Amino acid sequence: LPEPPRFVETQTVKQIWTSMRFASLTESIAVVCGNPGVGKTEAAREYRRTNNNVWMITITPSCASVLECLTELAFELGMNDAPRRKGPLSRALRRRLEGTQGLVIIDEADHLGAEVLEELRLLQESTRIGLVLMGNHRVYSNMTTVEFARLFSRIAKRTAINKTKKADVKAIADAWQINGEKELELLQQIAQKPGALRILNHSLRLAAMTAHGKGERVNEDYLRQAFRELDLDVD
Amino acid sequence: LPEPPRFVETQTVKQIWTSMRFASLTESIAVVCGNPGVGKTEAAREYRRTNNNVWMITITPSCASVLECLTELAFELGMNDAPRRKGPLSRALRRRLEGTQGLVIIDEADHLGAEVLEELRLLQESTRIGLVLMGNHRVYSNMTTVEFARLFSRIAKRTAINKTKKADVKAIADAWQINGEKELELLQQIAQKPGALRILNHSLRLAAMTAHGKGERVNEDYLRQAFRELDLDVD
Amino acid sequence: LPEPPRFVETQTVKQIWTSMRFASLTESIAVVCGNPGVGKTEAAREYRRTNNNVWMITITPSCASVLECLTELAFELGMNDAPRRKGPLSRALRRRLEGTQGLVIIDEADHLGAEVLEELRLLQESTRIGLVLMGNHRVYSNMTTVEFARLFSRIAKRTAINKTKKADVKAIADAWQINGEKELELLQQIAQKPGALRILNHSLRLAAMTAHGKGERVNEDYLRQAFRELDLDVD
Amino acid sequence: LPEPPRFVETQTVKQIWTSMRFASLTESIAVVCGNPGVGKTEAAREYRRTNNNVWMITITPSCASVLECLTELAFELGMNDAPRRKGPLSRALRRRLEGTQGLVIIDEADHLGAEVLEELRLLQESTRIGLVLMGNHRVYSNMTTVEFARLFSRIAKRTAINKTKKADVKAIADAWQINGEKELELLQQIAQKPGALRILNHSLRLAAMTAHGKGERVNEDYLRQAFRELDLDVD
Ligand SMILES: Nc1ncnc2c1ncn2[C@@H]1O[C@H](COP(=O)(O)OP(=O)(O)O)[C@@H](O)[C@H]1O
Ligand SMILES: Nc1ncnc2c1ncn2[C@@H]1O[C@H](COP(=O)(O)OP(=O)(O)O)[C@@H](O)[C@H]1O
Ligand SMILES: Nc1ncnc2c1ncn2[C@@H]1O[C@H](COP(=O)(O)OP(=O)(O)O)[C@@H](O)[C@H]1O
Ligand SMILES: Nc1ncnc2c1ncn2[C@@H]1O[C@H](COP(=O)(O)OP(=O)(O)O)[C@@H](O)[C@H]1O
Repeated sequence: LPEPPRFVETQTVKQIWTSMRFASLTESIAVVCGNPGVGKTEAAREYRRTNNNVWMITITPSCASVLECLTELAFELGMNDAPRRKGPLSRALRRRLEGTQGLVIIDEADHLGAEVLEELRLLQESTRIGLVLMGNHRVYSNMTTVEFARLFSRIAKRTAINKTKKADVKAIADAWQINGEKELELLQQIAQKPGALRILNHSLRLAAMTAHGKGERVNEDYLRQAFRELDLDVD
Repeated sequence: LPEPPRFVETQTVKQIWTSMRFASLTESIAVVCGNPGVGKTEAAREYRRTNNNVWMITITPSCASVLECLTELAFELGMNDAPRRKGPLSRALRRRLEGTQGLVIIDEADHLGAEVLEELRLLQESTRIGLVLMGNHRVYSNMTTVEFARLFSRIAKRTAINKTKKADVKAIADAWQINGEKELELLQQIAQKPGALRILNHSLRLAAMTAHGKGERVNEDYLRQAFRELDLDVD
Repeated sequence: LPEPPRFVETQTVKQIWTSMRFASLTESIAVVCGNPGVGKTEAAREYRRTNNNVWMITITPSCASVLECLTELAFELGMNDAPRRKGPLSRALRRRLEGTQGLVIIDEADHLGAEVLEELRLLQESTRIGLVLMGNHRVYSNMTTVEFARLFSRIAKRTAINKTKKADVKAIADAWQINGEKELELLQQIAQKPGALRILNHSLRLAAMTAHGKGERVNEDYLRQAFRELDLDVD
Repeated sequence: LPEPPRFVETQTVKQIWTSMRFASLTESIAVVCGNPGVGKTEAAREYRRTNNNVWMITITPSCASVLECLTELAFELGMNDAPRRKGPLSRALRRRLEGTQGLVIIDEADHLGAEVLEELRLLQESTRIGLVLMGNHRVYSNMTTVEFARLFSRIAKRTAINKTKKADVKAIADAWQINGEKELELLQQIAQKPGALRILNHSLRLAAMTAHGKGERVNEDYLRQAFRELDLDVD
């Protein structure tokens, strides 16, 4: 019956905003390597939504080249007049973004070739801007160890988040107006299982839509009805 | 002599609308795997008919590629200016649908290659929208098990409907104004045989057109005259 | 200090030999679909080792065609003079194997195209012999449903083994001369975890080589020392 | 404990031998159209095994052409010196088989093109021999209706067998030494379900191998244990 919150600031969100603003204002490269289902994509989307001079793209294996990634960057910077070449595209990206004190955000940096990430680091080094990587722990694990070693000298900042926190899901429950202590422990048990923010928000929206359709309050019984579903331990 | 109902809300329809709104507002992927003749196509059509920011396509083996599916999507989103390439088409689809909080509905997801469904999940993950699959039980059975395993982490919701319910055909009979208890049992016997909604609506419209042509009421005799046809147990 | 047994007859081995001799003497097709680590490969190898007029090949994705599979068959039947064509190869395979009352054994039948398995079933139907498939549960799950439906009429026999039995690991412990009841329960706990025969034989040979290097008897402590290794619950 | 019979003469076998010898000595074309699992393949194999001047091939969709079928015929007639052309191959087949008063047997004649079956009927008409077709009821159903109409004038004989008989399974039970009346009725119930000879011989060999492994007689309980398997009514 109250509003379902689309987002809440957490301890992990306040950490990743600190590292984000650090990589931007420092104008240096930071890696966010950690297991997904923790919210780094939506946190970076929230940062780009709140703050200007911030740019965030995604990288697919269908867009794993240098040219496709720079085309994504040209679409993100607001330039539909991107040349199909690699050279003058790169120099136009260098022209547009110089002096902006901007921030480039890279999601799924584990799908990168060495030439692609090398062109991105030489780009940001020739632009005096900040670069932020996302993905699993393989993003850092592809570097330990000699081809990204100068990049390992440029990579100074990383905040690695494997699993969530107690105050993390506590602030989430505060956003969703949850005060049951057994409910708190059950949400922590949800946070124990992987895909934590995903499975958590699934269970929360199931319980919320159930409590609105039945006209009631989300209780621990609606949490058991939601979390008992989704077939997580089914092989 | 009264109006033949084109649609009725059922328990299965109320379940699949719940899962549909869940996959949309959750902005995550849900699978509807189950044997056909249960009404999932017309229920999704009804949901798109009642609700805005909702998009539903179909997938044929003649349109089983990435490019044909994205062309279907571009036709569904109202963009006749779709480029024939795969790249700028995908980025235009990403531009148009971002911020819309929309819902993509996929019918017959059993005909999918791994690259096609991978491009769709990377699309919706780069669009912050909801994706709904339809088809038989092979849609989930193609995943159990490693190539869609990260998608099995994204696939959290599924409502599997094999056969219908008693209150299902009861609400259908209430839409068709049927109060015979033997008529109720005979409609349940229709629901026992597969292609349940198809064979059921066939028998209902035969009995209705028969009762209008003879100027009478649909009785159990018109139900036997309709259901005795269609040659279901003929080899 | 006694001899480590390379093989023991089990209840599952006696079942799969029954189904094997049934598919051979019946001269019809039988499917063995079940999760691996149960010993179906070594049981079929043991059957071919003990019995004549028995042939067993493997199928890789590198040999997933009709021609490569029939080349494997020609190598298995003892014919190095196999033509590189598909036709006269198939007719020579039909000539050599007719009247032999033989048995063809197929391992990893989940990697099959429809043309390959169709050529194998038309081969064995034109040879009056038995065909045995192996693999996971996807071997049968690729048929439920119309292209292998006549093959589903030819497939009459299947013995599906998901997990092991109590008398299974009891006979294994009897082969390895184990009489501890807590040791029996711990071997059953090994059998609970998947890759059951693989992980079991790994733990047994670790404990046996440890007891021979230390000059002792395999105890429950050597079982904990072996089974505590292998890093099964490590992510 | 007695010998499992590989074959028994039935009423259907005595009928199909009558039609077989009729098509041969008449030197004319006969069609055997009927649902499989009735034993027409093994009956024709038995006829070729007992009788000389008898030839039986199979036809696959991989060998659906004229040339592949005549190559099968040249392999069946004992001529490995078959030319790869269509002409001199056909004339050598006409030379070898003239004056022999032979019999050509065709299995799965439903996979035939019109040119293939036309070349076979012009072959046998230019050889003064007999031609026998096998397959489902579609073999005759592809002719009703003008392109095989002169062949419908040459096709004078057909014996269509859809399902088995009481004396059929009675003679089978006499071959398998079965004297239980409830056992007789249960074997008739096996004969009711399609794939009759296939499912029947499967159940018989399961009960026989079970009675030999347990050292007992095949009873009605072994028939229930065999026939209760095979998962026939499982979807
Ligand atoms: N503050 C928040 N409150 C609730 N859910 C959140 C929050 N931030 C992120 N999420 C969740 O995170 C999920 C996606 O992030 P995630 O999958 O962890 O990204 P990645 O795959 O890049 O690690 C979304 O389903 C969203 O519900
Ligand atoms: N509420 C309803 N009342 C009556 N019939 C329905 C209803 N919803 C769906 N149907 C029937 O469902 C049929 C088509 O759905 P279906 O074939 O089950 O889709 P799919 O093939 O994707 O499973 C239509 O013939 C329609 O008559
Ligand atoms: N009788 C037996 N005693 C001990 N181990 C066995 C026996 N039969 C099979 N195995 C084990 O089975 C393993 C391989 O079989 P498996 O991997 O299950 O085949 P598949 O992969 O085809 O299922 C081997 O490691 C072997 O040790
Ligand atoms: N006299 C017989 N006694 C027992 N079984 C028989 C006999 N004749 C044929 N069969 C059975 O018929 C089966 C194959 O024939 P079938 O499949 O009917 O041929 P088609 O597929 O061409 O119709 C075999 O499994 C064999 O066991």
